[PDB]
Amino acid sequence: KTYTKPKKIKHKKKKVKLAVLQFYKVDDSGKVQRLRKECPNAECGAGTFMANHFDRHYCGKCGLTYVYQ
Amino acid sequence: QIHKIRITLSSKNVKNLEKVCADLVRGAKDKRLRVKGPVRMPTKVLNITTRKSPCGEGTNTWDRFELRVHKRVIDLFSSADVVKQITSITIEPGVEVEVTIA
Amino acid sequence: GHSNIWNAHPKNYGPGSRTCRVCGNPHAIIRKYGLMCCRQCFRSNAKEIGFIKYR
Amino acid sequence: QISKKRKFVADGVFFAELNEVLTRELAEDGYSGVEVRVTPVRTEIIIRATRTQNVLGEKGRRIRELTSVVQKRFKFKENSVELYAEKVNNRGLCAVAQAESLRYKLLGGLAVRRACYGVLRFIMESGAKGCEVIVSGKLRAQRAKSMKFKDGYMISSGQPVKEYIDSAVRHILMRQGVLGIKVKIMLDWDPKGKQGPTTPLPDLVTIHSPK
Amino acid sequence: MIISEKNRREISKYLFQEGVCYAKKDYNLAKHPLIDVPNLQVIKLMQSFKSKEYVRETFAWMHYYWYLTNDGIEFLRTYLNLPSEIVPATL
RNA sequence: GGAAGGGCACCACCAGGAGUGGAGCCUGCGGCUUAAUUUGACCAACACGGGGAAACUUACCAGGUCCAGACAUAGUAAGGAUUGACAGACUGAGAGCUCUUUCUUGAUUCUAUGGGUGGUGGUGCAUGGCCGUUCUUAGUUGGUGGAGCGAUUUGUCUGGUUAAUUCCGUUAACGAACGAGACCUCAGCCUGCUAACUAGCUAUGCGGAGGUAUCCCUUCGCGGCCAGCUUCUUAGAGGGACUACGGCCUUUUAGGCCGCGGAAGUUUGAGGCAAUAACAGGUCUGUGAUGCCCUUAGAUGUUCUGGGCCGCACGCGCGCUACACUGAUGUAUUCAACGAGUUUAUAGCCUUGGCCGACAGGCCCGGGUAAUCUUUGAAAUUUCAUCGUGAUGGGGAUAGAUCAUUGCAAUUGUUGGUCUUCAACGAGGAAUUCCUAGUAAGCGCGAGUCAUCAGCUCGCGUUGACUACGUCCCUGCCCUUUGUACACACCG
Ligand SMILES: [K+]
Ligand SMILES: [K+]
Ligand SMILES: [K+]
Ligand SMILES: [K+]
Ligand SMILES: [K+]
Ligand SMILES: [K+]
Ligand SMILES: [K+]
Ligand SMILES: [K+]
Ligand SMILES: [K+]
Ligand SMILES: [K+]
Ligand SMILES: [Mg+2]
Ligand SMILES: [Mg+2]
Ligand SMILES: [Mg+2]
Ligand SMILES: [Mg+2]
Ligand SMILES: [Mg+2]
Ligand SMILES: [Mg+2]
Ligand SMILES: [Mg+2]
Ligand SMILES: [Mg+2]
Ligand SMILES: [Mg+2]
Ligand SMILES: [Mg+2]
Ligand SMILES: [Mg+2]
Ligand SMILES: [Mg+2]
Ligand SMILES: [Mg+2]
Ligand SMILES: [Mg+2]
Ligand SMILES: [Mg+2]
Ligand SMILES: [Mg+2]
Ligand SMILES: [Mg+2]
Ligand SMILES: [Mg+2]
Ligand SMILES: [Mg+2]
Ligand SMILES: [Mg+2]
Ligand SMILES: [Mg+2]
Ligand SMILES: [Mg+2]
Ligand SMILES: [Zn+2]
Ligand SMILES: [Zn+2]
Repeated sequence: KTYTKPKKIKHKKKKVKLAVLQFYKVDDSGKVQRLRKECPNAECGAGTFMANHFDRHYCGKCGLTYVYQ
Repeated sequence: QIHKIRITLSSKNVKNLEKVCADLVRGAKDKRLRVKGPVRMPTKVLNITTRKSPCGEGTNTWDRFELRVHKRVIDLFSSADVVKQITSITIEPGVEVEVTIA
Repeated sequence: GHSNIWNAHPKNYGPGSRTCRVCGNPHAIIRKYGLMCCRQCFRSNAKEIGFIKYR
Repeated sequence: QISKKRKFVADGVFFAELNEVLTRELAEDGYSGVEVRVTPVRTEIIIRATRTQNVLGEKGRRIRELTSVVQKRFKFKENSVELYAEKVNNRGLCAVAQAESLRYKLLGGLAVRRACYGVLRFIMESGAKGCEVIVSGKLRAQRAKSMKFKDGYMISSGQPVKEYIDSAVRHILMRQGVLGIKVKIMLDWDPKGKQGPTTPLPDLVTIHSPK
Repeated sequence: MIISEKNRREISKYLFQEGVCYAKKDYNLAKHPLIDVPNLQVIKLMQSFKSKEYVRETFAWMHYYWYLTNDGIEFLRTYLNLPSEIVPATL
């Protein structure tokens, strides 16, 4: 068979060396500060962060989105 | 303590059905009970006509398949316990017994 | 495929909603009396089912 | 709560499906047939086989597994359908058993002629009035052919065929294709009816000896 | 094939507890009649077991019948962490 | 065998009926066209593949997804192999299909090598099974004997007879085994048997109507499980026909013609089943039947969207509607059978009754898992009027407008209503099909397909004929004799 358009390539997740590492900040005294929000959904629970998009915050588990202006 | 017990017998084998009907009738008679029947309903003839060939070639020949169902009705004027005891007698395979009231 | 797309076409009726219970073919299905068997399979299994040829 | 027509058709379909499932499962174990008996709040399934030891397994493990799977597949209520295993009387008079034996012999590499002759002799010595074995397919060459072996009485037309003739057909998956084996055994009149039909042939007239 | 851990655990538990299992050849069936897991996942897990001989498979009239073997019983016991005393209901 | 003899067949004829072939249309095939218009089949293909395709079916075409690639080894990898996803763009598309933006999940996967799996993918000229045909005719083959050096032959036949290689007999054959027959199913008779509140009849009691209206007569409606019964209906067991009897012909046989009686005297009628040996006949597109070959992740796998299978200068096959008065239309009138029917969810299948509406249809009470309800269940036909020989009130092709139902979706009209338009067709050339009695033909009804569609197939009943009951002239079949330079067997 003959093909006109170039073959499509299936999506491959980009590799982040340490995505969790950048979600927390540790002070000298030992206090831990979270640089990203946590999803209020009960099912997601504590520890589940939401992406910091340039127009909103997105949760990867339940898909909840909060748009900020 | 007397009721009209309705007994419905269904089978594909006429001989077995008639033998079971006769056994039930004799059992009821031996107990001095009143027996009405057996009432033989019109025979149900399930008919299927299908083409013999598994393809479309050759003379179109057809197979006439029939499945005959025979039904009998027996009415007894007696009690549930006695009709149950009578129906407890051995029944050959292929005969379905149903006992109801009215 | 995507859940909303894969096998999403309704199949509530028509030849595509029924198949032979013996071989799974969707053609020449005998639905009379609930047999749900294609004609070839029914002709093969008629004796076992209880269908006799008298005429 | 279904009509009598649908009830009886469903009973027949269930019998056919159970027969096919049992044949597929117990092919090698030997499966003469199955019988289904319906009783109040209880159904009995009897498996007629030549090797009941294999069917039962060790301590009835295989038969218990078969009962459980049959119940689960056929929606039967728990502890309401139960399976028995039974020897087949005069296995030589059963075409299904003889057909399976011939299939085993052919799959074992035995010559077709020798296997068919042995089957014919066993059937005849088992008391059969007559018997016939047909083997069709690619034998010794790429061109298919038929081999017919026959000995004894045989009828082929009329009603008495349905009771005096017991026939079976089977397929053997050989290396180069499929071999079809047909076994046809003519029974003998049996007044008791256990080993043969309880009816004489239509054109058989017997005159009692005068005093 | 990708199967959730909970679904695999449920399938293995049911198989070990019952000793046998059937399944209609319906890939798109939402749920197995006897197991909450999808029919496709049940069928594919049973095929995986059969491939490595943990189960015996039979097909007839558009249905699968699976019977556990001794190796399958041992594997299920080890994987479910059940005591050696517990055995499938078939025995 | 355009050689002889004997016999047989409405897939042959004769004597005839209906016809087909001519017209419109439905449907299948070829051709053409097309992205595709998927494909098998050429007496024994062509309303056949149960093949009446909007989606599916679908195998074809233009595009988009997904793996439903087990298992083993190796690589990567918890400092994460890999899944899913909000928003924007992209896309036919609320397919994260893909890209941007980055969150979630955790060894279930990804990568490579082997090995699988699936395929309505090729091969029916590799096969199984099944079916059709040779072939609806009566034919076919051992054992032991006889003949021949042998292939072979007799049995299995001169003759008579039969539907029959069915019998009577003749006989180097005697005994046998298949086919035929017997057999089984349906229909035809039983005032005899058994039994019927899921079938009926009779009389009675009551009530309505009519007649002299009390009593009497006619006709309707309802109850009697302690009114009786089984003629009518149903279904089990049995009886019945065996050419039984009479007259003729025939070998003192097998048998044949006629005839009374009888329900039945063609094997009582119609079917089912059906031998040996074969076809390179059909089917791989019925099968988780199957060998080999091809493909197997940018798929010939699977799914989604749309289109096509229906495309129209043309030829052919099976059919439906007609050409009219033995008729069309509008009233009135009233006689079948084989069958089929639900998940009860507000309700699914058959639908009674009531209401709404011109129809198509809609709404509300309900019955039936059934001799319990639909089923109180057709048309042709009968009867009275209009029409008046005019392609006319025959014919209903084509087309416009519009309204309902099924379906997720009706456009290339799915189907069904109302009005309107009113084509060929005035009985059909050469050729050619089926048919001998409740048959042909006409008439309608049930089922299969079915969410909705029957001009088709399988059955059913209703009205109901003409002609013949003979032959080998044509087309073929069986046996014998005979010729052959044929054996791929005269399409030699
Ligand atoms: K014509
Ligand atoms: K045809
Ligand atoms: K074949
Ligand atoms: K001889
Ligand atoms: K193949
Ligand atoms: K099919
Ligand atoms: K002739
Ligand atoms: K002849
Ligand atoms: K000559
Ligand atoms: K010659
Ligand atoms: Mg015979
Ligand atoms: Mg016969
Ligand atoms: Mg003529
Ligand atoms: Mg014409
Ligand atoms: Mg075409
Ligand atoms: Mg012919
Ligand atoms: Mg259509
Ligand atoms: Mg499509
Ligand atoms: Mg399509
Ligand atoms: Mg495909
Ligand atoms: Mg062929
Ligand atoms: Mg000799
Ligand atoms: Mg000879
Ligand atoms: Mg009577
Ligand atoms: Mg061929
Ligand atoms: Mg077509
Ligand atoms: Mg036709
Ligand atoms: Mg009537
Ligand atoms: Mg006109
Ligand atoms: Mg008109
Ligand atoms: Mg002709
Ligand atoms: Mg059709
Ligand atoms: Zn969340
Ligand atoms: Zn089938």
